[PDB]
Amino acid sequence: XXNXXYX
Amino acid sequence: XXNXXYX
Amino acid sequence: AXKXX
Amino acid sequence: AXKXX
Ligand SMILES: *[C@@H]1O[C@H](CO)[C@@H](O)[C@H](O)[C@H]1O[C@H]1C[C@](C)(N)[C@@H](O)[C@H](C)O1
Ligand SMILES: *[C@@H]1O[C@H](CO)[C@@H](O)[C@H](O)[C@H]1O[C@H]1C[C@](C)(N)[C@@H](O)[C@H](C)O1
Ligand SMILES: *[C@H]1C[C@](C)(N)[C@@H](O)[C@H](C)O1
Ligand SMILES: *[C@H]1C[C@](C)(N)[C@@H](O)[C@H](C)O1
Repeated sequence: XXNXXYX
Repeated sequence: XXNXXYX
Repeated sequence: AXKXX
Repeated sequence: AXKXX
């Protein structure tokens, strides 16, 4: 990952 | 808020 | 709820 | 490391 969300 | 990121 | 990474 | 919310 390395990003986030939330999807 | 209520969403995420990371911006 | 709370997808992500 | 986590701008968000
Ligand atoms: C989400 O980010 C905000 C801003 O930095 C933090 O205050 C919060 O701790 C963080 O939420 C964490 C903990 C949680 C709400 N239980 C999880 O659902 C979330 C994905 O991560
Ligand atoms: C998501 O990132 C925020 C900012 O660093 C943390 O506060 C939060 O603990 C983190 O959420 C945790 C728990 C999770 C949502 N189930 C995991 O998918 C995530 C990687 O770590
Ligand atoms: C969350 C993770 C990220 C997208 N790599 C970073 O740039 C942001 C500020 O925090
Ligand atoms: C993160 C927060 C959110 C956008 N409200 C939720 O729908 C997602 C699945 O988790």
